[PDB]
Parts: sequence; structure tokens; C-alpha cells
Amino acid sequence: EVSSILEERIKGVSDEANLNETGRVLAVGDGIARVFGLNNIQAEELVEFSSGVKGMALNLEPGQVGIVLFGSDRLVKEGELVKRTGNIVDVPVGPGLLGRVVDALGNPIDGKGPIDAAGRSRAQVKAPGILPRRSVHEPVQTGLKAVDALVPIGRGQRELIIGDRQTGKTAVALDTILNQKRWNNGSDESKKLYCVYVAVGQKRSTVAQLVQTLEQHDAMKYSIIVAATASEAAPLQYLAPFTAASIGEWFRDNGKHALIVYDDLSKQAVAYRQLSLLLRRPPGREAYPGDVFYLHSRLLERAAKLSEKEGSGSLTALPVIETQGGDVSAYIPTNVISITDGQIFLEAELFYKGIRPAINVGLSVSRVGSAAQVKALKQVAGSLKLFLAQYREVAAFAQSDLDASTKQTLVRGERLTQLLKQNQYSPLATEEQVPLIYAGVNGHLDGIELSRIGEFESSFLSYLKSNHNELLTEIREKGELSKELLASLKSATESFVAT
Amino acid sequence: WVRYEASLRQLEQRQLAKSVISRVQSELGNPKFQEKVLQQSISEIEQLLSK
Amino acid sequence: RSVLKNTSVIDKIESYVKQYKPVKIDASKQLQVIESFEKHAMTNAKETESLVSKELKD
Repeated sequence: EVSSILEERIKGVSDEANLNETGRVLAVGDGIARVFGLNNIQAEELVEFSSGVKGMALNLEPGQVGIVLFGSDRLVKEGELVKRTGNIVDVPVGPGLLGRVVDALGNPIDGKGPIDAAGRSRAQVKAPGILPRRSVHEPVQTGLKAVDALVPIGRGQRELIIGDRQTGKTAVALDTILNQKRWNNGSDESKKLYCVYVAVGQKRSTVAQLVQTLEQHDAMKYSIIVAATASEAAPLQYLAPFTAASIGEWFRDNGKHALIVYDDLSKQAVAYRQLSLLLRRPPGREAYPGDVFYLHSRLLERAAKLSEKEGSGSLTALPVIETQGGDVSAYIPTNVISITDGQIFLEAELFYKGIRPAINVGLSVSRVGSAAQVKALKQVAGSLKLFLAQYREVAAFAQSDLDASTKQTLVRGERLTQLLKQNQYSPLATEEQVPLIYAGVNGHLDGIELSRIGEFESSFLSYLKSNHNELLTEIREKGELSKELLASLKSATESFVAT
Repeated sequence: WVRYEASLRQLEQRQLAKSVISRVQSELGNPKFQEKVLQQSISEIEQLLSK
Repeated sequence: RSVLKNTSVIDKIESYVKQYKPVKIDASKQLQVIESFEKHAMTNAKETESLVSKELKD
């Protein structure tokens, strides 16, 4: 058993071959080593040192090569023999990475042994051209109202999630993965996202809580977790998003829909800053190097909704930006904003002030998000953003006397805001979001006293199912609210209002 | 039950891991340490001639 | 029971589930006492109905 597996492994050690290897380390420390020899070396190779650690050749210079140690300096030392892997940095990619935690070297840190992987693919790969790119049509549903309504999110898009640290930052994304459990545990592969959670710079303990939550919601089987914790070395952290995206691209290049959440790219910036400084390349604004724009932009544009030629694959990016104080003019945030489609700025003040989840509607945009929305969620949600940007206006100037028109808006607005809120780590179904939005929009929640809003939601949904889940089944399949359905729903909702 | 079963396999593997270390220390004592250099030598002779 | 090595519990719970696969009996049994409430109700129903019909025409 354990003996047989070990014996198979021992048998799999068999002879070393001659070939161009061996450089000798000289000046080493500061996480770069200067190696003598390595005369013919492909650029950006992976070299494995006989210190049992690997590095990526960065600077190919006349007479010397400067490896960058992808791993601890502790074991590397002067006059060590550096052996050429001979290959550019590639990472295993395939189908069997699904439901396996791995670290950045692809080592199974789920420890479920060797990963099944179809291929390996180069860490840096250019983004697909204009011609392979079809405009978005399929939505991504997060199961959180307003995060689908007010913020419309669709496949392929680089839809930014920006906000402040540890405001349960992770939770917004986790909820997305969870809602799409329903569809991803579906049988339609057009309705299967394969979602990748990139955990960079987070405590290994915290990641272990995340892993445990994901396995509690039995969500592990449709998702991969790549991990590059805070302790884990900065060059590994630098290569961590890029590697994850390669894995994502294999799904995308199976034409299959996928999504990747990059938590947190701001920590990649600090890592790249560290790396750059240790390469003593000049620092940029806020001490973040000048190629920081290039770093983020090359990463981000690999996420796309490809055309029919490429099998209409998606790789929806959700990159998670950690703003220092809500510094929305800060160099790293602004640089990311410019690359990304939309923003999903999360209002920290409101978060603290009991709006969970808190979405700063003003600072949330989605560049091409709204044509991903299904017609039901366009019709029902029609103008609710405007209405709540009338609530935004109304409460702006509310701070004396209120005209009845203003008061009506305020009463609706305050109550509508209550409706938006969701219980953290428990997202609602897509089907369910349609009536709730219907209620408020069609003014059924206008009268409902503020205290009972929570009751209204649960009771309304229970009512709808018990009275006629037929309506919901229809809206589930049709995905368009017919005039008959609209009237029937008006009638039904009014019926619930009465009770 | 399945979980602890996997745990026992891991525990067995780390037990056999420290036994591998014990076997390594034994190997490096032997003048097999000397005699196997001859084996490597002839193997390299065969190998490098096969290059 | 194609991954467990700490066996002889899969057959146990297989037999425990398939044993109590007959779960305790159906709870249809109130239809004599439930019918009685309906009788009392009916008495009252007819009283209201006949009274108001009479009164309407009156």
C-alpha cells in the first residue's frame, strides 16, 4: 500500500543524462544570484539549482546570467552548480486541477498526491486579438441583489472589485462562487463556470478557513485554489497570478466558460515592488516600479470572452483591490481602474454602518455589464439604479422639510436600501432575486413598514412558492417577463402584500 | 472513518520516512560508500561512451 | 465501500439503513376526529347560511 506506492516511486528514479547544465553561483543574496556560464540559455528559462530550488533567468548579460531565485535564499549559496531545466517557465494545466488546492509550483498542498494535468503551458501568454473576442452575452450571477441588478456582471469581463481591507473582502467573491454552485453543478456546460480562486498574500491559516468553508459548501469540486501565502516568497508571489491565469486559459481554450478571481492584486504590486527594488531597477510613483502598469495590464487582458472560432470560451476576471484608506486616486488603484471594465467599489463607511454587503452605487460602474443581463433582470430592474440615485440625491439634501414627492422617494429609498442587504456567506438564488426586485420596483414595498422588510422578503418568497411556484418556474425558463407574467406577478405580489 | 484511514496512511508514510533517513545513515557508513564509487565510475564510462 | 480500509462499518450502516428502511408508520389516522370537527362546523355553517338567506329576503 504505502509500501507499494513508495516502491513504485523508488523504481521511478533511474539514471541522469548528460546535457548542458552547470553554471556556478558567485554573488548571491538579495534574492538574485549571478551565475557563471549557462552559455546557451533560453530567455526566461526555469533553472533548477543544485540547492534544490528553481529560479527564472532574468538578465542574460555578456558573460554572466542573473537568475532570480523563485524560492528561499537560505539553501542557495556561493559556488553551487546551477543546472538548466532547459525550458521556459511552464506550469501544468489540465482538467484534473479541479478541486485541488495547489501552491505556485503546482505542488499539491491539498496533498492529494500528484495532480492530473493535460499539459503544461508557459506562464506568460499573450492575450487574444480583436478578431478572437465576441461581445458578452451570458451573465454571471452572484446571487446577491444589486450585485447583479445595480451592478450587472457578465462573462469574460474584467470586472473590478475594489474596496478596503478585511471588510470581509473575500466574502463578496465567495458568495459569487456559491451562487454559481447551482449552475456549475448543472448539466449544461454552457452553464458551467470553472472558477479559480487565487489566494495571494493571505495567511495560510486564513486560506485554511477558506478551504474549509468551500469544502463545507461542497464547492471544492468545481473550483481550484492556487495559494501563494504571505509567508511564501515574493518572486513566487510575483509569478502567482500569471500561473493561475494559464490554468484558467486551458478551460477557456476548451471553449468552456470559466471565471478567475484574483485576490488580491494589490499584494502582487507590493511583491513586484519588492522584486524590482531587489533588482535595483528605479522606483516609480509611490515607489511602485514603472513596469507595474505593464505587469497588471498584461495579466488582466488575458481574461476575455472569445469568439465562436475559439469556441466562445470565457475567463471572467474579478480582481480584488485593497485600497489603503479608500485612496481612490492612489497610483495602484487608478492604474487598475483604467484597465478594468467597471468598478465595484464597496462602501466601507456603510459596511461599518450595518449595510452588509455595502456597495457604493456611485462608485460602482460596469462598462459593458448591462447587455449581459437577462431580460427579466433588465425589465424588473429597469430604472432602479436611477431611482436609488434619486434616493442618493434625496438623502443628499434631506439633511429640513420634505415635500411629499421627496418624502415618497425617501420612504421608498430607505426601504429599498434595506432590501438590498444580504446575510454574509449565504447568497440567494437568481430566480428569487427576480420577484424581490419586482416588488419594490412595482411599488409593492412602498407601503411595507420598515421593521418588517426582512419578514416581507422571506414570507414573500415562501408565499410565491406555496401559492404558485409555477410562476417562478416559468420565469426560470423563459428568463423574460411576459406581459401575462408581469400582470400575474403584479396580482400575486399584491396578494402577498395583503398578507 | 475514511478521513482517519487517510491519516493513518500519512502517519505510516512519515514513519517510513524516518526509517529512510536511518537507512541512509547506514549506507554512508559502509565501504559500499567506497565500492559503489567504482559502480558509478563504470556506469559513467558506459554512459558517457553512449554519448 | 471502495475507498474505506477501516472497514466493517460500511456493512454495518448499510444494514442499519436497509433495516430501518421501513420507517415508522403513516400518520393518516385523524379522519374520525377530524371528521367530527367538520360535523360541528357543518352545524354552525348551515345555521349561518339559512339564517342570512331568510334575513336577506326579509
